[PDB]
Amino acid sequence: QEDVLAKELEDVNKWGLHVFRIAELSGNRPLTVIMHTIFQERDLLKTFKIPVDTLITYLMTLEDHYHADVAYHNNIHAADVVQSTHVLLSTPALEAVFTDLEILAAIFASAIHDVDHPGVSNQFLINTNSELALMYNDSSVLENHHLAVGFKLLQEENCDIFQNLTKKQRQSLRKMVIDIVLATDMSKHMNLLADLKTMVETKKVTSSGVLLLDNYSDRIQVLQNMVHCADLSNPTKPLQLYRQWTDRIMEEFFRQGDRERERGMEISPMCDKHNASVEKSQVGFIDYIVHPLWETWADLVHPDAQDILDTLEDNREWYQSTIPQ
Ligand SMILES: COc1ccc2ccc(=O)oc2c1CC=C(C)C
Ligand SMILES: [Zn+2]
Ligand SMILES: [Zn+2]
Repeated sequence: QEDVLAKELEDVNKWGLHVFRIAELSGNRPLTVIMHTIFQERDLLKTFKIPVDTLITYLMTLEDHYHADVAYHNNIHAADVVQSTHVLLSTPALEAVFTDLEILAAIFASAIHDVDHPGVSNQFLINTNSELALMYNDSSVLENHHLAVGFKLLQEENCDIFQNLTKKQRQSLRKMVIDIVLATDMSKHMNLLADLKTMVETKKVTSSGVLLLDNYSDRIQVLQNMVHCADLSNPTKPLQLYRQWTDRIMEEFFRQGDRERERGMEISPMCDKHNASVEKSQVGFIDYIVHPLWETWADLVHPDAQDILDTLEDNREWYQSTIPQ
């Protein structure tokens, strides 16, 4: 069924790719095939002299380290964030703003951003005194781990996709990737958003009508927010995709809750299956986190993101209308 897969992959540049269908068609290799497709589209193998076999080996290794038993934070979510970042990077307001190295950083960061996620929160890991919380001194535990695993896997057999980048490129790439993935810790959300707003308030556009970004701080800020948006893009996708995501995160939160209950721990917010309001929580999530983020983003790239914002709003109303009264 190589052809049905290939047809589905033609939508790689569109918001709302059917990533679950691609996961099925590809034999649960959504991250591998989507990354590969994206790297060919953007000509990254040629530009950075990445042997195609090294790329595929790395991708399969990377995908293998997402957990098949985790319902949300798995290779499908990783594939989704990659493809979403890929669309955001193609927004007219950002045309020719970012270098190829910057583009590679954003996409690689998206690919690795949740790798080896155990399906529980930083707080659970801190409360149980896990080795991970210990090694990372309780700070952005999962996120530091995602990075270290992602880079560490480059050392497996025929996995070094950066073998042909100069040392200066590698150092620049590594810095950008690190800055991006640490920004995906939800505890950094408010500060990211605050900085995004500031940038929007003093927004400058170029002669050619694209965003002006003068310095590393402004550049990396946008890339961080871009990937953060991709990470928080579920409520902005067609409703049939959104609802599957919602099912999956709830399943994952509810397993954590069960685990906290059987261990005698305080149950985390939204993790109690006996005490849950899925719909109301989605509305809350939209009102207080997702819509504030996407509206600010939409202002930065005005009017590129208007349809994404409209769908966000249609979807909020759907969940509002589905709250048990
Ligand atoms: C941190 O919170 C997240 C993270 C990722 C997703 C993804 C899809 C989604 O449907 O909601 C998400 C939420 C909010 C969930 C609830 C319980 C309000
Ligand atoms: Zn994460
Ligand atoms: Zn994520």
